Amino acid sequence: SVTALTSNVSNKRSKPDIKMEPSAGRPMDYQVSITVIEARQLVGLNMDPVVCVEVGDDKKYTSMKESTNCPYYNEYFVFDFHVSPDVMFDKIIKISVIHSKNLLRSGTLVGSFKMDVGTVYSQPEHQFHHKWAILSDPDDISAGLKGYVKCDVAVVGKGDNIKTPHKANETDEDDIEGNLLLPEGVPPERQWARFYVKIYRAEGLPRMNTDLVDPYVQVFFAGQKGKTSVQKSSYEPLWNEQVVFTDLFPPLCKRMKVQIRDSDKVNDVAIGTHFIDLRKISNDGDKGFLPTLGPAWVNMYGSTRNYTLLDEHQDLNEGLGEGVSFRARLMLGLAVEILDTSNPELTSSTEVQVEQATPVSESCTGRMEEFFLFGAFLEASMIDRKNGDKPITFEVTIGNYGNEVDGMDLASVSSTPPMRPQITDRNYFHLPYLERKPCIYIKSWWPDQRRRLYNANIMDHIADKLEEGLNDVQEMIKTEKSYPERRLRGVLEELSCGCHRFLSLSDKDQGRSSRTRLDRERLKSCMRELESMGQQAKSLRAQVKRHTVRDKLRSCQNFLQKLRFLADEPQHSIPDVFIWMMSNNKRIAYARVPSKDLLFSIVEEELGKDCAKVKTLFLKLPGKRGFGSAGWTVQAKLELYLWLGLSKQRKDFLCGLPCGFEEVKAAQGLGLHSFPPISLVYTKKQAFQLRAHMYQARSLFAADSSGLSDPFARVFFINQSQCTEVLNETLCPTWDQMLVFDNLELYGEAHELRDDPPIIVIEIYDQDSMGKADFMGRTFAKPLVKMADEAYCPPRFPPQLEYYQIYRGSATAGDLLAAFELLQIGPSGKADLPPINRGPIMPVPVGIRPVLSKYRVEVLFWGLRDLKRVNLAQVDRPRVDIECAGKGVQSSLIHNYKKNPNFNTLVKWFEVDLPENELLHPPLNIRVVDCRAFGRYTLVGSHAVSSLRRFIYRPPDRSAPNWNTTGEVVVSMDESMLDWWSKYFASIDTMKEQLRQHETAKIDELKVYPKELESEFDSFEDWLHTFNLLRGKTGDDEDGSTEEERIVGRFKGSLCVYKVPLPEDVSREAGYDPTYGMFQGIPSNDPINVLVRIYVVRATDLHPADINGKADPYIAIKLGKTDIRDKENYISKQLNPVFGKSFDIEASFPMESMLTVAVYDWDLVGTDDLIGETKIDLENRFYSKHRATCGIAQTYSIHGYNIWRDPMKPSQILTRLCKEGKVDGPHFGPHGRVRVANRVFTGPSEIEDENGQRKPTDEHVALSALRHWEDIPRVGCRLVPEHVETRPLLNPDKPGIEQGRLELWVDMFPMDMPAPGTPLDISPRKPKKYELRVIVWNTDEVVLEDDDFFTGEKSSDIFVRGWLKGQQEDKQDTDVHYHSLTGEGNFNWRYLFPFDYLAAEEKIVMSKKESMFSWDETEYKIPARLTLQIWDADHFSADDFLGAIELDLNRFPRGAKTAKQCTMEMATGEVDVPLVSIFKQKRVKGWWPLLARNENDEFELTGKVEAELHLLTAEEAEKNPVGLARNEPDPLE
Ligand SMILES: CCCCCC(=O)OC[C@H](COP(=O)(O)OC[C@H](N)C(=O)O)OC(=O)CCCCC
Ligand SMILES: CCCCCC(=O)OC[C@H](COP(=O)(O)OC[C@H](N)C(=O)O)OC(=O)CCCCC
Ligand SMILES: [Ca+2]
Ligand SMILES: [Ca+2]
Ligand SMILES: [Ca+2]
Ligand SMILES: [Ca+2]
Ligand SMILES: [Ca+2]
Ligand SMILES: [Ca+2]
Ligand SMILES: [Ca+2]
Ligand SMILES: [Ca+2]
Ligand SMILES: [Ca+2]
Repeated sequence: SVTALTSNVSNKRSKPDIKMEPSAGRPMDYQVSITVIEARQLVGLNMDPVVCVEVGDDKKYTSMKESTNCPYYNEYFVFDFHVSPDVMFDKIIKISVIHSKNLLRSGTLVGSFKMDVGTVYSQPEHQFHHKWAILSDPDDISAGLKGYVKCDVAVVGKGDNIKTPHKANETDEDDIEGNLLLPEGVPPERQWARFYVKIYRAEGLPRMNTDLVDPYVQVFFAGQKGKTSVQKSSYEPLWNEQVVFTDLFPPLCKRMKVQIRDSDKVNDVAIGTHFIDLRKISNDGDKGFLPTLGPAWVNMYGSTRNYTLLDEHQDLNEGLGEGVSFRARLMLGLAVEILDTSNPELTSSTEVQVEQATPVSESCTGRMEEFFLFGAFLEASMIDRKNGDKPITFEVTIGNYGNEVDGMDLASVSSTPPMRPQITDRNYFHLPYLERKPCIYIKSWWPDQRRRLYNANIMDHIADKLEEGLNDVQEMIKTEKSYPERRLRGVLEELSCGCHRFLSLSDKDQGRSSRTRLDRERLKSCMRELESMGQQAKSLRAQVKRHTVRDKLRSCQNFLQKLRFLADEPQHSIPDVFIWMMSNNKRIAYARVPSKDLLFSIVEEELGKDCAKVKTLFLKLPGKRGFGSAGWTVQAKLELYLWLGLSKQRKDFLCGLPCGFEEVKAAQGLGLHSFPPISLVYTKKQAFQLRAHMYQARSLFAADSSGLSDPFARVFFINQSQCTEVLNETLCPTWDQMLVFDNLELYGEAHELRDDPPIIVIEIYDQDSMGKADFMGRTFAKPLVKMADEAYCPPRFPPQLEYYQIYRGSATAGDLLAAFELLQIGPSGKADLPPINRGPIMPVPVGIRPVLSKYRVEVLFWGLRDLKRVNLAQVDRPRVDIECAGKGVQSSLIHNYKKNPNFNTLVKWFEVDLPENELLHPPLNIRVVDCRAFGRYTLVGSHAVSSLRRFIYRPPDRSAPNWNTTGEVVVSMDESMLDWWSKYFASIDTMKEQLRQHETAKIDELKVYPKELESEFDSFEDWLHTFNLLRGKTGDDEDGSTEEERIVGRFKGSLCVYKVPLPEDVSREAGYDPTYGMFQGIPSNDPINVLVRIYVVRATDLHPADINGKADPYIAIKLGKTDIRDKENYISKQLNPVFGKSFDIEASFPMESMLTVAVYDWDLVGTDDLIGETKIDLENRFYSKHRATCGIAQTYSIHGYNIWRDPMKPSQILTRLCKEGKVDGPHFGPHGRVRVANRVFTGPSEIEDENGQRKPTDEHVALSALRHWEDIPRVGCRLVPEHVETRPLLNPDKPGIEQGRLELWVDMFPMDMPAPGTPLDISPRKPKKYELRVIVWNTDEVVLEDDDFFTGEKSSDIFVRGWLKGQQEDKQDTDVHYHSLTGEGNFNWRYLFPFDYLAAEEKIVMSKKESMFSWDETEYKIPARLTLQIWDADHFSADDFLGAIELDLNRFPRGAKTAKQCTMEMATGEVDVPLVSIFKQKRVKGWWPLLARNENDEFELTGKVEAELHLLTAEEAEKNPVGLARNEPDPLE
């Protein structure tokens, strides 16, 4: 485990990853789900808290809780967005607590918590679970903690899969400080800090008014904003003004948007936008540093600088996409000063100040040095013909230098001379440069910050080597080359060598005084991080082995993304080089090359990856026009030589070009050797011949309404194009055509031509009837070059066919099995070339085409399910035509699809020559057609089995010890208040424990699956497979209808592919009979009635479908003809419903087998909205060898909560499984044992019924045999247990985002068997009725609120206010103890609080209307908390709140014996007071403190109350009745 390969093994370098659609600016469906659970320790006096949840500009509110500092909400909010990831992660999640909000007055804020979406998305599962948001006053740095809000915050994108923890009972003493809502590394106490965004000056602004500009800089940070003054009429404005924000440190909103804007009274418009990432300019920990930046320049990009009345690329000026032109450069700085909040010498205001910053000079950013940029357009081809045949120039700009139309000694030549295009084909032009390549040269002046670009070049060189190595490892894993773990160890060796090389290279020029603080701190951080990366790579090299390569590759992806993170320099020096295509002086398409990629250095690692090299550029349409249908066509394709560096370093600026050219220079440059040329005239040229072996394609795009295409491939090389033949009605053509590009001319002897060949562009096109063609995708290739002196010999020659990944923009559009070679025509002519062996169409020659071996494909035709309407007519006589590689077989004609969609001949077969390499196997096509009369066959649908590797038969490994089947192996094994919810909650807790164990017994259990049941049992495809038939054109990833709409049916069956010379012992061990073949043990195809019983347990995190933020869910189940819609049993205003339902549907299997369980929002007016649905496909479950009909329980009992559901007893199931599998057994001897095959099981021999007396039985040991059925030697299989699966709910209207989790399970019982009993009572628990009697005896030391108007003595009119469920449903007041001069009150007043209680959830259940106008009663679950308050009664004003205590009825402090022993420490955060539950001790008498918050925001003792809590049931309360207050029965004094 030491040896390694340090060279590329596969041909991944010949398969470029060029894409025309970047991820920048692409909108994507996002969803932020925030579940406000509760709040604690809120700061206020008699507050009615409402939690306001804002994400971005959208805001939602919880319900109002009356008079509590520890409220409980359990309310679910969903915020939906369709924005780009950079916009979405910059949105500010603000969880606030307000009070006194009504229809006209905004609420008074208690505290707020700020964090952005990107901090939530950087979590391990893109979420926080059960974490407490630290509330702080956002308008006061001297204010303390304002409370905590326990909440879940989750962010999901389109296609994200999140393991959400299940909603168990929350009956635990949760820790607030150990579970805060902070990312890891952020301290629990966050100081206040000031963010000085110093803005000095700007340069090179474009035209904005018509013609001047009046710029200012607006800075956005963490939801705050502030702007500088307006510098009127200035292209080079000077502010010297700092925008000072005041915010918590470290900030959880980690990006800052600096944006130059133009002042205008008509419309305020953005000029340019740069985002300062605070991650890249700071580090955390003891070795970290505060966020610092500058004083250094920053380059902003956006739309084109020409003025228009309206700008369709205005979003580029807002930073919402990739900038297509240089807008301005802004000299910028940032400093963070941590404030001392305990010092009253500074103001405590948090408002954004705009002050005068200290001015710094232009020399602080570095001395200006002359930079020389040179370009040479060697090739221009693949120009879009929709631009017209007008003359085409290429204008190169860098900053404003070279922009002679919109921007603002040697004279710079920035544009090529105009050249009229010539036709390549019907879609593309090319410019005929030939021997005369046009050239550009631009003089520019930038500050000398080349050290930053050199360090970024070294880091990106290490990242490029690592990325090429990981792509090599991934590719030769995919193509199954030998020893992938040897290459990855060499990749880690190269990574550690590069990381060690960076430490020796980046220490140069540290003595320069022009370095900023960010330069020094980031150099130290990069040195430390790359040293740790090198040591981690050397440690990970020892862990790379044969079986662990595929996850150390994922670990190396973390090193790759960390290198890409560290390589981005935040202080820009030189703006990016833009290359624009122009015709009729109109900007058409652009490319953007970073200037660090073109920068020249003596050191090889500091050299840019594109400096002194011919770079293949693909110009794209600016802004949104580069995506979608407009960006499909190649706008242009350039082979552009580029060099950038100092003008003192331009001695070797022509060294990377191909040799053999004469420099033709300008008229002022005659006689000067150092003058750059305006053109190159090549005299040397090399003849070449390209062979494009277009053999095959697969999985291609469907561009016709039948779901197929007519593909042909057009191959582009230099300025030439050739086409393959059109193959009709296929998505996997076998073109088998070699395209010979004869007498190609490569101008000049290109350096390293064998290592960097010119790129080949291949475009697939669907031929249509009227001569037009639909774009089907594009792949790229690099030919494997033969020189004239080379021999056409192995191992390099002839080239092997490889799969090239085709892209329809960003989506994958199949693979192209092809090989490309570029053979040089030598001095002897074409006789040195290999010989070339359908008319003029040439086949792929022998040695490149795959060697074929004979196979047999046996097809099981099981049935056809859910065939939709073809055209408008119903399918009635379907037939399945299956074709692979030109051969095939056709199924028996289904003479009537309605009565039985089954095939008379179960298995057919055909023989077909397939390649010896199983990776080169062509896909097999299933094609269902409706056989009408007179030969009028119409296409119903088509499925493409892309890989036959799943269906390839190989003989089983009978040398495994499981098959040995010899030698005996012995395997051994109130209270009546339990229900199904007991075992369900036990299984939920157990599943939580196994999830904790995988990350790092008195109650019998089932198996709770966090996913579907299909996810744990290989989708029940052990013998029967599903093939979704498709029709219609494929939809795009944006504005498409996706694959699920195109499904027009399902074909049921299997495939079995093997080499047709089978050995006779292989065929006999497979049991080949002539009636079926390889498909043995196939069950009966006859129709059978099946009782389907769907138990719906609950749903969690349902998407809101009403205007109040909630929904009214009910269960609608569709199965065959049966369409149950349970609208009468909807649960009102609940997003986490507990259904507890069971539905019985008698379905005719295997026809009515597609089960759809859906959740619908009931609406009083209009149609009921769909929340989500899931498809279960019960046919695969019913016919599986896993026995997914009825789940098998852990232990057997015939009564109670653990009752055996199945009408077949475990002995009958064991007998059936032994009979079907031909296993000798079951052999019951005595009742405590059974022998099945070579294994003997033992267990208990007696069962107990409801009376509890014993009875001998065999069912325990039979169930023990069924639980260990996987260990059976011959036909052993893991049986499906009794389970609750969690199926996600999907909406076609909002695709890709799961918006519900429906927990259920399905039981199936054949009706020819004995019927099952009644369904299980999984209905939710009825709450036990109780009554809490709180006798308020006295009060002591209550504060005196009133003051005497005439004599000044203090007094208080004390009365006690108590409630259990709420102020509007359980409020009871004692009579007023008037005129208390010492705080003593005498009440002897009894409260009565009847309430319904769930013991497991510890929640009071109450049914009440949400409002006065609400249609129905809503079930609410609140914590059982008794609130006792003291008040002062006023005759001519409102009563005054004095103090309160909130006693949680499970965790309240024990009351003191006297009033003197009562202190504040009973109710505050001290742990020294023991806790007492009223549900256990049943009577508590004592004294309790009453607390109120003063204006210093601490708690104070405002009184004490003597109380006697006494909990009974309703049955105990009825047999011992008492009256309210002091009334009979049991009167009080
Ligand atoms: C005039 C008062 C307007 C008040 C605001 C408004 O538009 O209310 C729509 C209401 C409620 O409809 P939903 O709950 O489905 O809307 C919620 C939505 N599905 C969502 O999830 O966003 O519908 C009607 O009034 C009847 C319409 C059809 C009548 C045939
Ligand atoms: C058909 C005759 C009129 C029937 C009017 C009626 O009852 O409308 C229903 C709603 C209240 O009922 P729900 O919110 O439960 O809606 C039910 C369920 N959650 C749903 O989604 O629809 O009425 C208002 O909002 C009126 C507020 C007026 C304030 C002044
Ligand atoms: Ca203006
Ligand atoms: Ca078409
Ligand atoms: Ca077509
Ligand atoms: Ca609705
Ligand atoms: Ca509704
Ligand atoms: Ca509706
Ligand atoms: Ca008063
Ligand atoms: Ca009073
Ligand atoms: Ca008052």
